[PDB]
Amino acid sequence: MRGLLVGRMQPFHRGHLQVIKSILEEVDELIICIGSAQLSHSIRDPFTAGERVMMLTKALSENGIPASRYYIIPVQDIECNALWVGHIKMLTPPFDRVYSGNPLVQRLFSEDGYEVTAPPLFYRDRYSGTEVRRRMLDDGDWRSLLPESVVEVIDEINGVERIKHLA
Ligand SMILES: NC(=O)c1ccc[n+]([C@@H]2O[C@H](COP(=O)([O-])OP(=O)(O)OC[C@H]3O[C@@H](n4cnc5c(N)ncnc54)[C@H](O)[C@@H]3O)[C@@H](O)[C@H]2O)c1
Ligand code: NA
Repeated sequence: MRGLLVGRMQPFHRGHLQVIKSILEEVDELIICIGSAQLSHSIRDPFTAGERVMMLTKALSENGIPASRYYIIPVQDIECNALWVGHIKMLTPPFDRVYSGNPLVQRLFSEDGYEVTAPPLFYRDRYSGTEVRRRMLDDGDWRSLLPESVVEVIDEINGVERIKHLA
């Protein structure tokens, strides 16, 4: 029983972490696709896919979730939304259920015949990439929004300096 979760993870935050843990209570393995893998260095998508692979790896590891329970697969975006479900399928192991709070993702997988679950949002007003990046830019408390392993990654790659320069 394998689930699928798609997210840009810009950057991976505590909301992503909560949702993943609960998904792991109902599936054996979780495929985690890092969407928009071709985008980096913009205010909306600051981090490369590879930096995001590291954030994920360190966070899940820090929280003791064994690697054999999930897959991390970067997925570039494509021009045709009508082909995107097939694009994900092509790049991943087979899966039984899809988890997403994104309307487009929900609708595409639904039209393709998949049951889609929209888990309850964990602290939706603070746990969002938008809020994290807004705090990094305006000097607010972004660190408390992310697992500490992710903050370490962001420090090592000079993420704040990057985003501020870009803005
Ligand atoms: N044609 C295409 O190329 C196409 C079509 C559809 C989607 N996509 C890609 O899908 C990706 C989009 O993922 P996104 O925008 O939803 O990323 P995101 O990182 O903002 O959200 C990831 C998912 O994590 C969960 N989540 C996030 N915050 C949460 C919180 N506080 N509490 C609980 N759960 C929470 C939700 O399931 C959410 O949909 C993008 O890369 C997008 O480009 C591509
Ligand atoms: Na994000």
